[PDB]
Amino acid sequence: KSLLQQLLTE
Amino acid sequence: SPVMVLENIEPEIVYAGYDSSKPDTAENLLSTLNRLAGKQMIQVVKWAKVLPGFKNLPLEDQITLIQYSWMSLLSFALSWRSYKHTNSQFLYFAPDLVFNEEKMHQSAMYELCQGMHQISLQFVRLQLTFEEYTIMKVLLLLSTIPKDGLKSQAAFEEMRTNYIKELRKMVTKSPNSGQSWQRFYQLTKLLDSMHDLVSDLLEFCFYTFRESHALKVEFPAMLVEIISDQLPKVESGNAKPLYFHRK
Ligand SMILES: Cc1noc(COc2cccc(F)c2F)c1-c1ccc(CNS(=O)(=O)C2(C)CC2)cc1
Repeated sequence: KSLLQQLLTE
Repeated sequence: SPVMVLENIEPEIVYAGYDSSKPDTAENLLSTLNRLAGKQMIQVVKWAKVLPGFKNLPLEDQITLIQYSWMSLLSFALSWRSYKHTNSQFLYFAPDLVFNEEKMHQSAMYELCQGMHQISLQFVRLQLTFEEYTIMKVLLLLSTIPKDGLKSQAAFEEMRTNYIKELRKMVTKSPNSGQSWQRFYQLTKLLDSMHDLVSDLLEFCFYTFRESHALKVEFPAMLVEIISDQLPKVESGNAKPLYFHRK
């Protein structure tokens, strides 16, 4: 999981 | 009211963490700017999540839009901070990092800095309101798509059209004769003029990223990820900038 993916889904 | 939501979700100001005791070289100023851009990008992602209509777009498209527009959002917010805090006399990156002529020179970015300063001088000329600014920033998040379109093109177009409708209703609050069409076209023109300045900032970005250690310029993790993905797509011509008024 990418940093952008992590922040958008958290 | 979507515009009132925009006003309340506008991210709080962040410090650059600038070390004035260190030599004012291009490598140290650029590294401070990169660190600041990293923090601001985390804020941009948290802002996009709570943006009305943004959650309707699939995850892949949300990522695509953030990655294509990041530079546009950061530079537009810089111009607003510059206009609000210094009446566009200086470039207000953060409260601890305000660029004057000396810093524009030391950063090896003088012509780029002057180009941004011109955009902020347009904010003074137009007397840009916060309401207009917040709508325009959403339009910048939605102004660059892949050449072959998004996964959910119709969902994107519906969101973009609705924020264009919001900007049009907002200009009626600032009339001349009582007309507002003039202001609306001055705003769409100012939006279009962001693509060319951002094309130049990205060219500088990509060069400094390809030669970062040789130039002693540091990049935070958020930027490494954004740039590694965006650099091949932009250089291959896979980005499609959306203009209100074709050149
Ligand atoms: C932070 C931040 N607050 O606004 C901006 C707007 O960008 C500008 C940066 C410098 C001069 C200007 F006139 C700008 F308009 C940034 C920002 C900082 C670093 C990076 C990545 N580094 S980079 O090499 O691409 C470079 C070309 C900006 C320094 C991207 C954005």
